[PDB]
Amino acid sequence: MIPDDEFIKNPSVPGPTAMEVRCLIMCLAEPGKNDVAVDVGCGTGGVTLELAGRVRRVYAIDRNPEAISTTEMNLQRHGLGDNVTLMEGDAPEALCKIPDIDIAVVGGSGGELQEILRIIKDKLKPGGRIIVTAILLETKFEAMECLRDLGFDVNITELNIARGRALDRGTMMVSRNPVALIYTGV
Amino acid sequence: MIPDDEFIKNPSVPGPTAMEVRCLIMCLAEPGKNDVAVDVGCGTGGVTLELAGRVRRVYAIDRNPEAISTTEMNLQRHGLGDNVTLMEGDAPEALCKIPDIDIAVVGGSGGELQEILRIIKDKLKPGGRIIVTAILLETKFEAMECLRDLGFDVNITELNIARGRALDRGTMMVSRNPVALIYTGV
Amino acid sequence: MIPDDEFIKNPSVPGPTAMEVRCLIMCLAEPGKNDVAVDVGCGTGGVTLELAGRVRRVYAIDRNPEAISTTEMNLQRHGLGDNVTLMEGDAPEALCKIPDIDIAVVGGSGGELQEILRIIKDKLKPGGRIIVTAILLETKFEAMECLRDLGFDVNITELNIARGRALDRGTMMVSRNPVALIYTGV
Amino acid sequence: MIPDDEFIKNPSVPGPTAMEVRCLIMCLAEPGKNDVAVDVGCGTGGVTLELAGRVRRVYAIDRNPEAISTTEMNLQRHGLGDNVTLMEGDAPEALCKIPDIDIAVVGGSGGELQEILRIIKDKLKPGGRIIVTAILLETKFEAMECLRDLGFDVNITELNIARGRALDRGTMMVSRNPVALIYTGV
Repeated sequence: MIPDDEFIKNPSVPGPTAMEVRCLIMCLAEPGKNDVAVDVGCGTGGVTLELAGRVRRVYAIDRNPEAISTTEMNLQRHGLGDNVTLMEGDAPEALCKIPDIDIAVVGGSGGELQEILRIIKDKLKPGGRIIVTAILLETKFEAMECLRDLGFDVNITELNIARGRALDRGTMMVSRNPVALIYTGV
Repeated sequence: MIPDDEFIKNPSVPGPTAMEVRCLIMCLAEPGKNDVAVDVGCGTGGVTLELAGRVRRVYAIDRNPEAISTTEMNLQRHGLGDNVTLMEGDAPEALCKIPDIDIAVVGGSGGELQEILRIIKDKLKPGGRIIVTAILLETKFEAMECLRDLGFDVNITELNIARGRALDRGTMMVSRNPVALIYTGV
Repeated sequence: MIPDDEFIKNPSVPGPTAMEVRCLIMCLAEPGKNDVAVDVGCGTGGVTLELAGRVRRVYAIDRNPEAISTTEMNLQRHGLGDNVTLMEGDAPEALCKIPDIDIAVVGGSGGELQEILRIIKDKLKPGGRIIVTAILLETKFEAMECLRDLGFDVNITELNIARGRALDRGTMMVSRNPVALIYTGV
Repeated sequence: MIPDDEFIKNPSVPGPTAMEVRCLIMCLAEPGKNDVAVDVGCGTGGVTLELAGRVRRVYAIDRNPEAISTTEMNLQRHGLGDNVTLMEGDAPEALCKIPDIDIAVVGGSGGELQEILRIIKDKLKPGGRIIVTAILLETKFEAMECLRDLGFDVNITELNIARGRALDRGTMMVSRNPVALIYTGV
């Protein structure tokens, strides 16, 4: 999989999602070659890149123009993007213009999490999966609550990752901020 | 991916490796359909199962007969194993009888880690990858050291995973023991 | 400090709080010899024992009779308890019958967290401290929210602890479930 | 206890040790008012400050002059230091010039960990305690090994701490790098 260091970064754009998290998102999503996926809040394009090479169509959404731009660049550098529809603008509006989906990954909730999830529920193909990426303590709670209130069986996994950094004196373990994945049953 | 609960367990056999770890091993291994892989210390068969459905040939090794047996069962229950060669007996001896490999995953080091790694280095095809699973503090150190002394560029990632358990009162987070992955460059 | 293994346990009573957590609670509480403290949901008595030997008076509350019982026992085995008032029954009622407090530690929220916190706010002596122990994801959120809505400056710290277990083959790290401490400014 | 933010920091000097770690070091050390303690690799002075206000004498050692300097400053700002002997220079040499000790905390091993521990073993008063702070993977291993080879019963505890950071959108959990504490029996 593409490591964090091989991504094009931008100051106003957060990400990429740590590779270890992207790895788990892919496993929970269970991407099929005929699946249609949406990535709400694509940021640097980490999740978009991985999905792109595994499903039929990927719709990448973000309010931040810089994010659409960075995702666009990372897509090209790795020769993907032919099956990716980039969409700038407000998440709720953009989601209304999209076909039904098999996989929905919601990163930057952008405050409108509850609305985004309701909309996503109305477009979810049977057997579809929703995966919410949470950095804020409130998102972990809000996501769990919404998904349960929309009738899904909800689960949550928190990851704490430490990678070794080679120093002269030795290998020191460097932490990544904890990331929680709230996901609905398959 | 196959979740931990859908595996056939045995008392004298450890595992399965937590799904989140198996997920990362697969990502680091970058399994190609024409790759030959070896799984030293296959245990319950977690890694063997995942590799089986993605590479050309998998050689699963373990000293413990119960492990070969459990791996065998889990393979059957999921309709895999046609491309898996099970091998009971001492790791170093078994490795000498195997073709050259593209991917090597070393779980249960079984004390002979240093020797196993040397042997694996002599059979690694160019561009091959080695991934060592460490539970013991000594294995983390020893693996790092050996691989470096064998001339590889070594990395290490520690994972701390917590999964939510639905209780009546609410969702409590339950921890998994930390697991470290020591891996060589691609 | 008293280690987890030197506590008398009971089936229906959770605890003791991991020593590493009890250690941080004591540090955040800043127990003075003339302070009056309340321990809501005392469980096995871990926090009660530590406070007992450092403040003037400790009021230990729990609905579960077994818990009051276990706390009672652990208090005796360590020769403390002269300055501890045990109180069985519903937390909100019991809190109404107690003097004003300098330190309040709330363990087993027992569903009535919001009410317990309001009450505790009305009895808090100036410069007092509140520390909420959270195991459930909802308690972390609810505590943060209540305390903020009651006008306190709120903080949160999550601890993930692993202790080494000496095995014949080596030292394996064993995890404790994550525990969060939500506390108000001093 | 003194929070991380109330310390004077310096570029070339690492620390302060996270408060949650300092809290546990104090608990493992069990500082008595008549104890003599040594802090090898005092850095910003975190451990030195805490020990200062609890034992009879504290000998703070560090090769880095800037560290001695920073510790000196933090001591003053909190009105401590009357019972602290600062010592610049190479750890092994400095330790030879100190009285026997009750408590020894070794932070910045500075490569000479093995020698430092040997020396410390020869000056440890009966019932004395040694606590080694490890950031590097190699130190965790080396400390465990040395202390065992010097005849102590060794233990290890790894802490992963996350603190909440109030943002407008909510409270995001921010991680601290993992820290291991290797300590000998009391």
